[PDB]
Amino acid sequence: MIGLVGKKVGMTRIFTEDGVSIPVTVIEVEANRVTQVKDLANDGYRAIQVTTGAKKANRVTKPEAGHFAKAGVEAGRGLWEFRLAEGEEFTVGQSISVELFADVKKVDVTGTSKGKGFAGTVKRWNFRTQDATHGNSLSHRVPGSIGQNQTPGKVFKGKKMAGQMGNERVTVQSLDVVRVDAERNLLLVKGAVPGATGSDLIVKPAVKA
Amino acid sequence: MKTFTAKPETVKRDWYVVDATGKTLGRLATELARRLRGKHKAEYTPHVDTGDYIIVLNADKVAVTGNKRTDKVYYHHTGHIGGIKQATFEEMIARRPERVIEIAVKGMLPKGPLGRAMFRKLKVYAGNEHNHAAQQPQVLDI
Amino acid sequence: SRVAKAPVVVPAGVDVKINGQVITIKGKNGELTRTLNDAVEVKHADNTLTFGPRDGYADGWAQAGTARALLNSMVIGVTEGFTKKLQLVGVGYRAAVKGNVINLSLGFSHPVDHQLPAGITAECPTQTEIVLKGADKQVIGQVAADLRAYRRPEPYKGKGVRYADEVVRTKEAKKK
Amino acid sequence: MKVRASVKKLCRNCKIVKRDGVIRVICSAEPKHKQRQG
RNA sequence: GCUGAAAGCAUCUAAGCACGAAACUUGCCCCGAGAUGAGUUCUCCCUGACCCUUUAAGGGUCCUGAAGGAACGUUGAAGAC
RNA sequence: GAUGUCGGCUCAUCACAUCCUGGGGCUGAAGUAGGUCCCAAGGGUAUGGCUGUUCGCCAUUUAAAGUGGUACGCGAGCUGG
RNA sequence: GUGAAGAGGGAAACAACCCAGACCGCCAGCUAAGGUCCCAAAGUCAUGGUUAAGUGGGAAACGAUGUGGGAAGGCCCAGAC
Ligand SMILES: [Mg+2]
Ligand SMILES: [Mg+2]
Ligand SMILES: [Mg+2]
Ligand SMILES: [Mg+2]
Ligand SMILES: [Mg+2]
Ligand SMILES: [Mg+2]
Ligand SMILES: [Mg+2]
Ligand SMILES: [Mg+2]
Ligand SMILES: [Mg+2]
Ligand SMILES: [Mg+2]
Ligand SMILES: [Mg+2]
Ligand SMILES: [Mg+2]
Ligand SMILES: [Mg+2]
Ligand SMILES: [Mg+2]
Ligand SMILES: [Mg+2]
Ligand SMILES: [Mg+2]
Ligand SMILES: [Mg+2]
Ligand SMILES: [Mg+2]
Ligand SMILES: [Zn+2]
Repeated sequence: MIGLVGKKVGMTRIFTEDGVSIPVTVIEVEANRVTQVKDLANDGYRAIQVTTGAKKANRVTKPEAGHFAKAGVEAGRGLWEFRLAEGEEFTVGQSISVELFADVKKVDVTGTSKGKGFAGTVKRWNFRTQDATHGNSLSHRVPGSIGQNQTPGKVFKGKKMAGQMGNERVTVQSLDVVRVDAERNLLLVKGAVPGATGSDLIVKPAVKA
Repeated sequence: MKTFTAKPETVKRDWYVVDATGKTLGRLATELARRLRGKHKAEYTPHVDTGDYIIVLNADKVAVTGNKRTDKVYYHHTGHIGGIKQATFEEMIARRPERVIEIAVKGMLPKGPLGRAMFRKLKVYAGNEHNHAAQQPQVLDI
Repeated sequence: SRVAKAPVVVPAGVDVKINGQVITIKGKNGELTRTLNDAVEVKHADNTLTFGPRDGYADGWAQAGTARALLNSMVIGVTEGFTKKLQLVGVGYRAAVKGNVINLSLGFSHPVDHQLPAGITAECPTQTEIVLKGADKQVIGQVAADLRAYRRPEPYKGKGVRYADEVVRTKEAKKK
Repeated sequence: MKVRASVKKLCRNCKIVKRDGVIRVICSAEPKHKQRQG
């Protein structure tokens, strides 16, 4: 099945009668508009393109506007693609809503994780710190050794080092869909999902289940 | 007088089609490297690609002798420690058939830019169809 | 060698068709086909089939003795049947057929429900007896092997699925 | 089976066989006699 | 293990056929066309005068200056720059 | 006309003669649990007391607390017993 | 004997091994060791065979109806295996 694009509103809880507090991320799933149907002939794979939301007419560029105008849809904030599994058909101009998640039980959510900038080894890789005292000279959270001695004679690739952490695509899988609210354009997903409040989310049904 | 050197502005390269069905990989690969290099030409100048363009069809049906279909192992390294990756001949034929003849021919060509340049004139295809009909390529039996 | 040089005699009511190596035989039990190795000339020259090697193949006679045994099993297989029985041993072991499926109960937590091929048929005169029937000899040993594989006879008591041909050697447990 | 450089018939019912370039001993009477060269 | 000769038999193997593990290839996640083999798809913009001379993917003048981009500024749950 | 030597810490990486997990044959394998060999290196593979210790003993764990190579890996990374 | 005090060619690369001792020049030719399918100059040479293990292109005692060849020899139409 395809998935839908939404927005991170924030987190809340759903109390149940039985006494359980369920943490939920609220995903605003406005109606997704099909802007391009790629098919096996002209494109080489079967997917749909979607937009959602709104952008200024004054901030849409002419290349973007023709692409929206060809589809007969209003310019949304971005373009996202979803592959099709050989039975699901779609048409340009078709508006897909959060009701698609009505019968699904678990969803995978992907977003851009919160960015931590230049992160040290301790934070980025769970590197254990060295002794705070007991002689330590300027080497409290430094990474220690980064290799061997005159046999590789180099640092191997993929060595866990300090650098950019977060601000990257992250998918969290198999998240229970707590509630689908079609009239208010909301998906409720049990638990945290990646990224900051106000950030673009892609929600698909769970591959594994 | 000084001996002739080909000039790559005036060098003429002809287009040839080859079928790879049933043909020994190594025996076939050698003739392509010969022709890709320009050794078959009297105007052979080894710092000049005097060679010819060749299309190879039916790379998926190149033949090998012995138990090499199952036991010839293509090794490559990724550049990541432990990243020694394997693929037999039949797994390659299954996944990227055009690579089996391209790897053999690249090994037989010179190493360096001109060798890298000679290799560009080889166009390998897994099937019996190519899209270079405009180049008017001649049949060539190896 | 002796196997190849004895000709394959076909009895009445078996139409045979030599398209080179690919060779099929038709009978009351049904069509059976084979695609012999390149080193085997097979000929109609009688109401028989003859087997001998094709010059240019070192194996040669080895393939012709193979080919002979195969067609013989095929010729027998299309006219008369091949039948392998399998006896179940076990207090709580039993088998039943549902049509192209044998539902085995062999002391497992799950049920064993084995699916048959195109031309094999299984009956059960007893809870603990499976009886296959088929034109092919290779498929019916392959099926009887698979059924035997779920509960292959264990030595001590002889509990499991056994061919009724099978004689099982029983040992006694480590003393004390 | 027992795996050794030297594989031998240990009884009359033993039998040598080569199966994938591997000398093996099968016995119909004694599974103790099963051997693989290696 | 099945069928099965070589080797009348036997034989899991030579031909042929099937089972078979956290290893292998996939499947899951992420990067990814500098993949110079630089790929595809959709959309957008530009539809004028001429001089010159070794007349060749040539150079220069006038007019034109688009789509879009960058800069600048307000800035950010993006960020060492 | 200098290649810093024990152990610890930090970070590790390979090999497989595999400690656990996985698959299997023989068993003097009833079962449970073992013994032995074959395949398998994907992942995983203690905290403490005593000692500078490596090791080892002891206490208590764990599915297991593997064996080795990497200048007895790692002092222009730390410690300096 | 070579290197040391010896270049050149070959042995992938490799003072000391194999070939061979550089007065200079030549866009001439014959050979040495070693080689002649492509990288890479020259046989995809000819005749007869061997190998099926990529043996060739690393490794012993020992093991084995692998396969080729040879010398004989026992049993065998009073019927053998
Ligand atoms: Mg940030
Ligand atoms: Mg400090
Ligand atoms: Mg190096
Ligand atoms: Mg070179
Ligand atoms: Mg091992
Ligand atoms: Mg895996
Ligand atoms: Mg201790
Ligand atoms: Mg180690
Ligand atoms: Mg050390
Ligand atoms: Mg150091
Ligand atoms: Mg001290
Ligand atoms: Mg001296
Ligand atoms: Mg040299
Ligand atoms: Mg000469
Ligand atoms: Mg010679
Ligand atoms: Mg040459
Ligand atoms: Mg020849
Ligand atoms: Mg070798
Ligand atoms: Zn025995």
